[PDB]
Amino acid sequence: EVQLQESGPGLVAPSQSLSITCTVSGFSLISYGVSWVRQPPGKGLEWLGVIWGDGSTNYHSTLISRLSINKDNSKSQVFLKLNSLQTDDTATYYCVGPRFAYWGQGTLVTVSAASTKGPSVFPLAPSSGGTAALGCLVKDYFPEPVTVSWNSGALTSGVHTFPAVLQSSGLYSLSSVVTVPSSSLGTQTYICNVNHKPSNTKVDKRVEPKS
Amino acid sequence: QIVLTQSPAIMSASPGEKVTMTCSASSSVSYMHWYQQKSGTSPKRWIYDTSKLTSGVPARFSGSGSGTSYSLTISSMEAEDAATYYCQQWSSNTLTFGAGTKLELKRTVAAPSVFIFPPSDEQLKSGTASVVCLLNNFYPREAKVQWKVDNALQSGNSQESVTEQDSKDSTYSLSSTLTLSKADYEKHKVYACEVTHQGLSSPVTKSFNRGEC
Repeated sequence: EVQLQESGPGLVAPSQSLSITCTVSGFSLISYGVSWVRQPPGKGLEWLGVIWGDGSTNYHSTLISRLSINKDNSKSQVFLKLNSLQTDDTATYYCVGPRFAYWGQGTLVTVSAASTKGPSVFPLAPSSGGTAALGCLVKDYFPEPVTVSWNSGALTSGVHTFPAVLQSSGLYSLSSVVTVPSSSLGTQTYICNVNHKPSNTKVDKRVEPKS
Repeated sequence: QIVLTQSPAIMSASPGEKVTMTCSASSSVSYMHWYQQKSGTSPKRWIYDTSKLTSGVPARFSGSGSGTSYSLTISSMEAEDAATYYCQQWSSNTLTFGAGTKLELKRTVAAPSVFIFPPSDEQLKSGTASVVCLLNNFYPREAKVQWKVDNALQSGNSQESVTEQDSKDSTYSLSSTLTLSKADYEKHKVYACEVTHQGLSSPVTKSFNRGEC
């Protein structure tokens, strides 16, 4: 099927230019245009621009002075470049294929002079036919985002992964929990799989009742 | 440069209610499109060319309008319909979006199930202390959490966040973290999170005693 995949830096310093690649498949870049859209955290959608089949480009008037879009048809790749960066350019960036019907998964780019930092993962152990809760705390990482699954995606029912909070230190913290039957705490294994792509930091943390 | 104004900004509908949201443009538009977005996912093309449904969209959705006036209607609200809806136009060089309508499922009251988690020995060995309080599967969204340490009210040293409404049971969950130094944690005994919510006749306190295994 038609697929669009973004590759982006995650963290970029405001002294740099933001550069994102979108690799497409399933349609002709020579025939169809590709657009870029962004969404700041907690806010709405903003169209940035488009590159058409023949290479012509259109940009949003408010940002026309900062944006540049080009492409390589032979590689089925589209390139976005955003200049004059500020912290308020932090957003999820999407490439969007024909008819605006196929969207990439989106890549969260953070504009900051701070440094990348991978998280520590701590267990939230179930307390000592009854429902029990367990989880993990993903503490002190930068920038967003972190993803969390349980038992390598085998456990989805009852899972709640919460929005991250920004601590006073400038680092984020996130929790993920799951509720299970209390009768399973002694016989099932519970593992939270944490991925912090901006730092290529991955952790698998087993959570068990405290001894 | 065509501005799209969506109304209402936020609405809640009970199961089976007819829902209508509106999108008005500053200039005439030939076609209006609508996208649905749920927590942590790309927007999905939902209605296009004003009144056409993308494959897989339930037939209770419909779209209508002309000129500067458009609308999206759900004949009978369902839990899976809770989401943010954005109108979108491209009748000029610059594509624009509305600011969105956030649609919630109005269900019965559900009291939170409350759980408290001490800092792990791993964290303590690493040199920090976090206490976590979970309020699970409650409705409506409004809820208050108060942290107490040896009956001292904690103010300004906790943070909290809330999930989006569950697509199945239409509830919310909330996680709150109290941050202490290891020395502070180790010099106090009783850790409590007290929860106020419409589903509770009186605030409920979940607590633990540090050191008690």
